[PDB]
Amino acid sequence: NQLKEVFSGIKNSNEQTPEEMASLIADLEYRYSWDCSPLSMFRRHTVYLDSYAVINDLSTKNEGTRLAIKALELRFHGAKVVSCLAEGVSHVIIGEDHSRVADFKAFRRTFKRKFKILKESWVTDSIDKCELQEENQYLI
Amino acid sequence: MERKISRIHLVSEPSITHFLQVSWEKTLESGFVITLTDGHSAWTGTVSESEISQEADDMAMEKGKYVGELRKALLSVYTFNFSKESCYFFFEKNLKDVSFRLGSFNLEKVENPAEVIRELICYCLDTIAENQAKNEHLQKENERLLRDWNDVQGRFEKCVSAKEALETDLYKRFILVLNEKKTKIRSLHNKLLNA
Amino acid sequence: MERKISRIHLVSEPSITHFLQVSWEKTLESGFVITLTDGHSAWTGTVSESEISQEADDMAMEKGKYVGELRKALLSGAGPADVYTFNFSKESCYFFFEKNLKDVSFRLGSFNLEKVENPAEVIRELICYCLDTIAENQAKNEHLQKENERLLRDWNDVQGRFEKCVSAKEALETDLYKRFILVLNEKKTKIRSLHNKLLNA
Repeated sequence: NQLKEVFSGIKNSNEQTPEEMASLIADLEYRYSWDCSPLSMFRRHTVYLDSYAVINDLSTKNEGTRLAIKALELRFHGAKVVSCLAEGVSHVIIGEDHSRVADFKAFRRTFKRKFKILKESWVTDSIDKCELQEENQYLI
Repeated sequence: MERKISRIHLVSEPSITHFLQVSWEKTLESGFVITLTDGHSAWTGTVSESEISQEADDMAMEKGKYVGELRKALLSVYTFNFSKESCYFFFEKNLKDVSFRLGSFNLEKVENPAEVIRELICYCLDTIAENQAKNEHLQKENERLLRDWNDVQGRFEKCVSAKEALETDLYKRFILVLNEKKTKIRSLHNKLLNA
Repeated sequence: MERKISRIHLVSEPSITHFLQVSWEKTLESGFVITLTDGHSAWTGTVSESEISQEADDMAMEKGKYVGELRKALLSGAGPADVYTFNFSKESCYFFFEKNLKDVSFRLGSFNLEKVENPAEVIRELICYCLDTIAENQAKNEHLQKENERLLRDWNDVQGRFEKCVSAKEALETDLYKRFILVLNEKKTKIRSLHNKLLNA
């Protein structure tokens, strides 16, 4: 109970080494096991989202879909959401529009490390049960 | 008590349009009142359950695609022909270089063209009005759906932001408290080694 | 190009619905062609802009205001307080139409008509048009329903999830603080160990 107002009484709690932070968060997660919690069960997953009418065209956005909420959930559950399907991608999530699934499969053949293609319910089932449901039933 | 109207022609007079009126009770399968008109004379027929079902017994095949081909023909390749004096109407499903009969009615004309016309369009302009009213309604409904949708998004994000603040408040350098106990460990241990 | 058809009843024929069709180019003032029918026969007439000028000025009203009135009368723009009435003699092919206030009729205009030699042809045309019109609204309503469905789904989904998220946000902090205090007391164990050792030496 005591740390409640004690934190707020801290003199400018942005104290030391507060700027270069990219490597100094994962270490915090790695060192102190931030990663052993349901809100980070997507910490080590790459997700590319099919919210673009054209793959890797950042302004072919299909905003207003329920995929936008999935982006929130993934990030909030530790997924690192990427806007470009580069060689570092491990998952791609498909919504209702399957118009680009053939392109993803053809583009998948070029990759040294191959990403998985999943339906939406994988994360929702993963989130709603607070535990990672496995992708193989969500493939394609 | 349902009804449909469709523009048609007849090969007997290929150059002019015709209008087929069907009116049925709760199902086309339950029989119906058919009505044909060029716009000047009244022509009508009544074929009910027993004989409409006997239709797809006469050509031996399923009532399913039989009534489907009827509603593709009657309810908007099919060819329609009618003779006024014999009042015999028939239509046939035409395929690529083959043709097989689909249906035929021996109608009976009625006295009164004006009224059938009049009611027909009565119905029609009624129907549009119905349509637009429903459209207005559903429009209002789903726009409401949308702005709740968006406002929920907004409160989602404010909740998320509160979440993020709480996260930072305790970890990233708030655990410097643990680091302080760590420094006390180091100071005590080194003073132990030196004393 | 605007068309407008209107179901009417002549006083001469209470039981017969007559149908007033209007065609004009965005503007009833510029002139129009008119067609009346009763399902067995049809009639057609014509009126020009200058005819409307003369009518509106023998009124002694501003043209345009009388045009709005005409929009109310012939294009069914009449309101609940509006009671127009229509009179036509098929023998004389003379139409006129009036306005009912003060318990009295008040005639608006009057047209020279002529019986058409091909009633059935104008009839086919009108009703083909009408069929098209209805069908359009039908399709539109269908689509509208579909998206109504989609939105009603989405709303429930997001509401439930936002509630669950608020729940977890309230749940988090005690998890965190138990997680901390455990290790912290252990470090206090180490602290007391080393501190007693230092005080002893």
